[PDB]
Amino acid sequence: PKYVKQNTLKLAT
Amino acid sequence: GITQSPKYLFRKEGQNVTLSCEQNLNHDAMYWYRQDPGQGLRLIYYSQIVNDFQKGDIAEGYSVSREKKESFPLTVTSAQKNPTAFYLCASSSRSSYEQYFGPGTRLTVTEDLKNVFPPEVAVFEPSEAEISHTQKATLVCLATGFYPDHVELSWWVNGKEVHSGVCTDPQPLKEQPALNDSRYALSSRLRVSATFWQDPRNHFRCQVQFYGLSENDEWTQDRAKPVTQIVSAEAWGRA
Amino acid sequence: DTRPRFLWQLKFECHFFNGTERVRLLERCIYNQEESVRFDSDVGEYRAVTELGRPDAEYWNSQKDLLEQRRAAVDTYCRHNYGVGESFTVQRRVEPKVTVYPSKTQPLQHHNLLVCSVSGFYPGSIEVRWFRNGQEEKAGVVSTGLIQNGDWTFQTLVMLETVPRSGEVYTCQVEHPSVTSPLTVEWRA
Amino acid sequence: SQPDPKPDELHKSSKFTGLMENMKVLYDDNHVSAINVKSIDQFLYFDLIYSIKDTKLGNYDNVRVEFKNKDLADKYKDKYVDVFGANYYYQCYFSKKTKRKTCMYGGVTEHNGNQLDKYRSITVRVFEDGKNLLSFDVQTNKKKVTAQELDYLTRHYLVKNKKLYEFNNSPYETGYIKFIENENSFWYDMMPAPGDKFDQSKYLMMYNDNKMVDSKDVKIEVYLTTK
Amino acid sequence: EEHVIIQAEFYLNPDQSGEFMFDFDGDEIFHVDMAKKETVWRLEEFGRFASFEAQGALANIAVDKANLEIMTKRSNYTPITNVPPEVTVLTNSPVELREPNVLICFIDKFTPPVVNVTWLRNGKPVTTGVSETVFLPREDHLFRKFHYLPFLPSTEDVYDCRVEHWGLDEPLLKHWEF
Amino acid sequence: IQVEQSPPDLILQEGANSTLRCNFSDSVNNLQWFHQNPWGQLINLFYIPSGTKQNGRLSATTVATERYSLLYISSSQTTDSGVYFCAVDSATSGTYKYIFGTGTRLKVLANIQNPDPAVYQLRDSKSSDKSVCLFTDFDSQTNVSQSKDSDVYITDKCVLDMRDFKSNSAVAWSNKSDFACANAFNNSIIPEDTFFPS
Repeated sequence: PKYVKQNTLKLAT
Repeated sequence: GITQSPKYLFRKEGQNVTLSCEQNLNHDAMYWYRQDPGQGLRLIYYSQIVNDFQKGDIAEGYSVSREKKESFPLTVTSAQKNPTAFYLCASSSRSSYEQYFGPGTRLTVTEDLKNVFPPEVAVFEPSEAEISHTQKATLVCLATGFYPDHVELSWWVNGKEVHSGVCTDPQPLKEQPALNDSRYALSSRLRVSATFWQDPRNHFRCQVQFYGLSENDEWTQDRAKPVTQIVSAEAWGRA
Repeated sequence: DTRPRFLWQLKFECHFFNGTERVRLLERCIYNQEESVRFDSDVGEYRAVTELGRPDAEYWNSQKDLLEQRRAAVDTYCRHNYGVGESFTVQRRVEPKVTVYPSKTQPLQHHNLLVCSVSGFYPGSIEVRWFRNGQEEKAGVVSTGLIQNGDWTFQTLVMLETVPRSGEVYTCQVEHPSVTSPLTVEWRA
Repeated sequence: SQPDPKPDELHKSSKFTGLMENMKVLYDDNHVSAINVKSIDQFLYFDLIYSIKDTKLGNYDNVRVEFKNKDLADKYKDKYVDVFGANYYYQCYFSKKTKRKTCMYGGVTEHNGNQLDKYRSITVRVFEDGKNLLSFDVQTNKKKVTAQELDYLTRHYLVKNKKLYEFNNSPYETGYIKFIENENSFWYDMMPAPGDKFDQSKYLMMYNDNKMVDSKDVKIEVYLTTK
Repeated sequence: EEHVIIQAEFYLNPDQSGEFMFDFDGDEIFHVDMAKKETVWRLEEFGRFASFEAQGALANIAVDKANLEIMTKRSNYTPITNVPPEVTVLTNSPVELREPNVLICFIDKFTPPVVNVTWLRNGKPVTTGVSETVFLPREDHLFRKFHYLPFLPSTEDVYDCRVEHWGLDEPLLKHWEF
Repeated sequence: IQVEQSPPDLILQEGANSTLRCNFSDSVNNLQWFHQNPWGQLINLFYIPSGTKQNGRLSATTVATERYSLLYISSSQTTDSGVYFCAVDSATSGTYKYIFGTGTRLKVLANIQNPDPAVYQLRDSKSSDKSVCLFTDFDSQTNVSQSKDSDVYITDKCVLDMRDFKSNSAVAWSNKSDFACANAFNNSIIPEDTFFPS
């Protein structure tokens, strides 16, 4: 049983 | 894109061979697979990034290198029991995650070099009954009794290569499916208009690019050395 | 240290309604104290909270594969992590320690508070009932509420306003999912 | 100063089922090497970002140098330093203030209060099962040299000549590098942790303390056992 | 409404500090130590049933740093407003003359997430067997923190919880005694 | 970890629609859909770990909870022929450890509007000892089978070069004296309207 994380998105430049 | 050099490889039992894989797509993840005739893809080794190495299903007898983010070569050692396979290299996208495959490399390994033979290329002229009935001429080129299955067939008309009406087999078929070191055979068809064949001026040639032995390989047998040669058979227009 | 401070917060909230039946994913982008950009599974797309969150929502809504991943995250991320921790988070049961004692040293005929100290329990769902010689007393119930210790334990102080006559028996009934029968601790005046 | 390893303290290569190539690449021909450099950026309170361009292969533009505490990061924050040590690419994450990158632990010595005219040679004594095997010299152009720099140079020779780390495993069961300085001594485990996977960042983490030793008084010995 | 699982992530400048943490109904499941790169669970029991790749958490903090730089320039360098913390001192179980207990210092409703908490005994600081929790998230986007102290209940000793924050003009002290 | 593709073999007509299924034993983070051409080149069709995607005539759908993936091919073209692969990256062990399935063998039959079955005796080569028979212009419904005699070699189907339309053709050859075009395709189910010239 592994915990899954959510990837952070880069903001608009 | 992804490149795999060379297209066809041949080495004898005991010898070590390095298979090249290069990509300019700037991908970090690189993969190595092997495909057996009629089977699926089996993972050998994979690299997620430069200096990273991960195991697969059929890992034993193989070794990989990753010094740069562009190249990832696969080395086949004498430890591998069955090295004769169609090796495929892949590269996964960093943003799209799409796995992209290269052209592939056909490797053949045998214990005895006497099993190596060049192809027996022959062109068979179309029947007079076909020209009178269907009003079309079908030329058949046959490359028989060759080992390994490394052949590149191409039709040539008046010195120029043609692809229109060319029906060539995708893979060479075994003459004897029971034998392991069996000789291969390849078939091809060239269909052209009736009047074109009736023109003697038109010259037809069937080119077969065979990949066999090199200058480094030692040959003792009385017969000609089966090296990387071009075996051709010619056809002439008749009425 | 007089230099200013700047904070960036990112929260991925997985809301579970009636076990697993309804799952809601809430992505929150917070600058300092004000929330700028957010994603809701009920909405299906990124919606700007403030004026600063407006270019981020437009940039993320343009790519169909970013939205598809966030939409599928209710199963691949929310429902996945729920089952992983189910044995120690949802199904966590700790028996509470019930103690009944008077607040201050006071004799008979005069008022005093009966402290029913309930500590070290999980989950927070608890029912504390007061009894005066078998009969339920609903008036004069002073509760400190539910206090979270932080170490996966809860504590509550339920106090009853009473005037002890002579030999009155005061019982504190504690109902918790960890126990099949309610825990009862009696105190004699 | 530090006690010698216990009968079961040392990591066994037989217990490791992964690939020894991930360990070999750290002590191969490639390493981060820079003379007189200052930190351009800072990712976290315990690390420093240096702009070192890879000229040998061209795999990195910026190098992340991590430390055990905040005090070590603030010490080499502005001062012009010399960077040396083994670098990793997998699980290496950081962002520079407004592309190809690499990460490493410690291995920093001040440029002003160091440097030598002649290359100082340090003798290495390699032992196979407690018995003498071979001896070689390690050269350096500095007085105060990091433990990482000497560990890398010693392993690089043993990989090239005696073949310490191969592709699949190692010809030696256990191994440890010993650094002796007059009365004080310390050691690092050479073999990877037991399992089917090797973590480059977790292993290289032992250099976060940034331990420095004087070249004039340093003595180095290697102890390894056969299968 | 019934059960909420929160993936709390933050980054503070110019301190250059980050935090990756998983929440369950206010209670922390685990947090990733940025320095040693390991998954440190709230309770030892949790690590036996589940696992998490700690190295991956740093990749999220890497984007969190770049995103803060974008938001700072866009807001024209607007700083955070210092919120004073709410300090409460409680006990793990009802006090007994011989039985040991733990003193809980609840630091609630505060921002930025940087606080100096010191346990005081008769005016002198105590560090013997001290245990603390990492910065917990809040629905109002503020922070929560817990500080524990194992002590022997005695009628001669007094306790104080020193709390230092920018939201306070002077350091706050919360008293407890028998 | 375990990938099973259904059907193992599929025979379609030109302009026909059919769905290809891929079933996996564990939860996947990344999924890939491939098309290996008769030469061996794997063409990446879709990256579909979840949702629905469209790429020309082809369409793909994946359900992570249900643990399966579908691949719809509308209006079948002759070039679509080959082997279709389904690569999956399991969450149980390792990231990007793509495991390929058994594969779906597709044979798109090109519709022959004007069929004219005939077995011709090709003019023998002056350098070759082999006698060659040619079975051409036959409809896609008739199947070519291998000879019972081990010395007789029959090629089932050839692949048209990537550059004009083609008709169905089969080549048979043998070194033996007993070989003749009338008995060359005896094991194969040849149509009754086949032309045999004297």
